[PDB]
Amino acid sequence: DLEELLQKIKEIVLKVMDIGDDETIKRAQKLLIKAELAVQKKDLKEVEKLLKEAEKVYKEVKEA
Ligand SMILES: N[C@]12C[C@H]3C[C@H](C[C@H](C3)C1)C2
Ligand SMILES: N[C@]12C[C@H]3C[C@H](C[C@H](C3)C1)C2
Repeated sequence: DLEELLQKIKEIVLKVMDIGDDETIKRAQKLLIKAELAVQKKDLKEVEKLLKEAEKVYKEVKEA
């Protein structure tokens, strides 16, 4: 499930790169790198948190 959550994070980062401004893109790219590190550490709770964070960042762009 670590890897699958990382996939969902990557999918959202792609959507942010498609519609977000460059500051939001940098925020999402840092989130992705953090998520890769958390996967490597097998820190499932952190990967779950970063997915919620990505969902929120994206929702806010999409709804602005
Ligand atoms: N302006 C930027 C373009 C691209 C995405 C992001 C980080 C780097 C590379 C600089 C913003
Ligand atoms: N692995 C990366 C994919 C993409 C380009 C670069 C910076 C970010 C976004 C993480 C390497």
